Amino acid sequence: MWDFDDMPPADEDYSP
Amino acid sequence: AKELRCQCIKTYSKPFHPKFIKELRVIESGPHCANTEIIVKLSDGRELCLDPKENWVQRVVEKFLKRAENS
Amino acid sequence: AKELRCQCIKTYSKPFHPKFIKELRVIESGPHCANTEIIVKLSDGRELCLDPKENWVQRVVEKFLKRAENS
Repeated sequence: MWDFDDMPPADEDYSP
Repeated sequence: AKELRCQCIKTYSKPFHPKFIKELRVIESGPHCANTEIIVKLSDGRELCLDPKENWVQRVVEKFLKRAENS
Repeated sequence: AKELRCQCIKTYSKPFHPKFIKELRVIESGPHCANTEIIVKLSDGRELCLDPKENWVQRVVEKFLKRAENS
C-alpha cells in the first residue's frame, strides 16, 4: 500500500 | 466456445503518474475481446487496466515507452 | 539479492509480421535487468523476445500498436 504518494487505485477489480 | 469476457473487466478512468509503471501489457482483440485493451503492472503489487479512450492514458503510457527506450 | 538474469537473455534474429502477434509485453529495467526488453506473445500460445536494436523490430511492433489502436 505504501508504494503510493500523497496515487494508484483505492479500489481493485482490475485483475486480468 | 460459449462465453468469454475481455481481459480488462473494467478500466481505471482516473489519471495517475507513470512513475508507478515497470511493466506494460497490450492485448489486441482476441477470442475473448473484439477490441483493444491496455494493461499495466502496478508497483503496489497488483495489475491495472487503462482506457486508451483517455488522453492522459496515451501520455503516461507514451512516456513509459520513451523512458524504457531511452534507458 | 544475489544473482538475477534479465527476463530476455536471447532475441529473435528473424523479422516477421504482427499478423502472428496478438499480445505485446514491454518490461523496463528491473531488479533483474538494467535495460529495456520488448517481449511479445504469438497466438499459437508462444512467447519470444525482440531486440529494439533492430529497425524491423521497431516496425513490426509499431504496426501492432497502430493495428490494436485502430481496432
